[PDB]
Amino acid sequence: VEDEPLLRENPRRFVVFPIEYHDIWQMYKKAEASFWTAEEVDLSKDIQHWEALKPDERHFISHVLAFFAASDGIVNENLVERFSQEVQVTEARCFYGFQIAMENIHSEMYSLLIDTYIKDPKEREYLFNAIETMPCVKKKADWALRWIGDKEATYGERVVAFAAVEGIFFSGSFASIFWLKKRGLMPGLTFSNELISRDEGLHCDFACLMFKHLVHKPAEQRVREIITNAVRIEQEFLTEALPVKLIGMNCTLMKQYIEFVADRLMLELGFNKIFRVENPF
Amino acid sequence: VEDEPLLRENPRRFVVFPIEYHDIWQMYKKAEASFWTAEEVDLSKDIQHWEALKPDERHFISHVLAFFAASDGIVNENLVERFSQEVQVTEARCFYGFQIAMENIHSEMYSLLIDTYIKDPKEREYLFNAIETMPCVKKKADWALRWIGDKEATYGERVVAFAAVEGIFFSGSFASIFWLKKRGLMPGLTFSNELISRDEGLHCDFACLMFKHLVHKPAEQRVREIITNAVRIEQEFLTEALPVKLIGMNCTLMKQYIEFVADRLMLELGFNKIFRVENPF
Ligand SMILES: [Fe+2]
Ligand SMILES: [Fe+2]
Ligand SMILES: [Fe+2]
Ligand SMILES: [Fe+2]
Repeated sequence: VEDEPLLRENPRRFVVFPIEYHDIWQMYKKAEASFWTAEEVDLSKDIQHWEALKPDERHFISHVLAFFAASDGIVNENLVERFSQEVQVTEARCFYGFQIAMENIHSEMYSLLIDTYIKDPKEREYLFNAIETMPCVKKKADWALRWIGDKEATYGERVVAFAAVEGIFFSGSFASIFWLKKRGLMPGLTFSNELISRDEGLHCDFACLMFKHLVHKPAEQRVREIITNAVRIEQEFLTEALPVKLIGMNCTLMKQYIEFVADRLMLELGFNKIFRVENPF
Repeated sequence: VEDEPLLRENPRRFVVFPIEYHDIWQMYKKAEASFWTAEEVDLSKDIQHWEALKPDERHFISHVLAFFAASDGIVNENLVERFSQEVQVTEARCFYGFQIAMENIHSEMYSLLIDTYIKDPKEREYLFNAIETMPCVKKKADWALRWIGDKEATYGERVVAFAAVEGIFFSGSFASIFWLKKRGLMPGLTFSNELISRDEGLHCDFACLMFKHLVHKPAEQRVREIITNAVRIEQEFLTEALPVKLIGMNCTLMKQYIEFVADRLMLELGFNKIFRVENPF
């Protein structure tokens, strides 16, 4: 780990200037400039829209929200107990410091959404504790938590795993909400989804930038394996556990979109595409 | 640690709602609402003011800035490797997530200040690495770093130590800059100092709130001891190592102010005042 510019001991770690890595610094500034709070999302005119929905459309959205409820918390857990601690480069710690704060805002946003659409407290506890109630989302959670507690996996494998969590595990639900936007529905849900997605894309690109700054990283086959496993888990979630059919989407094109996102991630990582499919949406 | 509501295992840790502690949550919202970036501080009209200063007034300010250069970094180091990891209460992790992001902005601000006033790169490296060059600030730094690596000290003693770092170690330099403001000087320096101080007061109050949520905490005598040791170190820094006389301040009243701040901290902690002196300024 001493030959790793990103992980090796750094005595100038506590001071910001002079900037050592301008690429990392610019990433941080883009994140900082993107700051927003949950309060900025108007949900007053949304309780009505939630009613104008079909029993299946509410069933879908509520389940997606169930996954998003703790997801950002899990990510922050990793960033606090791991990434932010391991990396010694000031610029990177700055990016991670902001990522943690934004993930907590994302976490609040999703809770606010659930709280706003599900008035019945009985249903609430069922969704809030989705990682302890809904087996479907329990799997995506365990996958992520495993990478947090895995003491064998190198930073290289781990940073790739969370890039998958924030890119691939978010992609399906993201696309679903953007579909609703086109259909003119839930302006509160789709608007927050636009701000959050802008952050995730940023969290993903940073993950790829950290990967590039790693000297000894996992082989391509291992990266394809991790990405591919996340792809399947994400497809199984949106074409089986919770079919996007419930909102008028083709379960086939959704699977293809997931792969398209996995391919973009691979390119960003500096590798060749895995699936070689176009973005259907 | 299992009987500590703040440190015990929490399965609902990843989700924000429902709010368990509204007192902690409100602290977080106050912090969130106080957000600001370094870019918002106009330093264009400051290079001129730095010139209209006396050789001693620049000597003082540059040394205070030397301490502030890494101080926020050290604080963030503790919050990341310790506090944020130990505490399992969602609301508290949210406050700490924001504290970390703001400390990094504070860190940038001070670097920007130094970079802006000291054009010569020779002087810069001497101040940026003050914890490795200036013995005077090296002592205040080691004191803080010790609390970070001390594996024996309980969270109770440690949270009290950093409340002292952010309250007592900041107080002297803070008062000095507010003195300059009265004297109409360095509008860039005094303006940032107002925003930063607003955050520190908030970081200090939160520290006291966490202390209150601790069941088994250090005895009062131990708290007085930690606070008192910080007081002395801070006075020795501003009446010996770097006399506030250099900017037209009475070294005696400054020592009294430090004690007045130590007393406010004690009250906030739920204990009696130690020095019982009025705020001179
Ligand atoms: Fe997020
Ligand atoms: Fe994220
Ligand atoms: Fe600070
Ligand atoms: Fe602070």
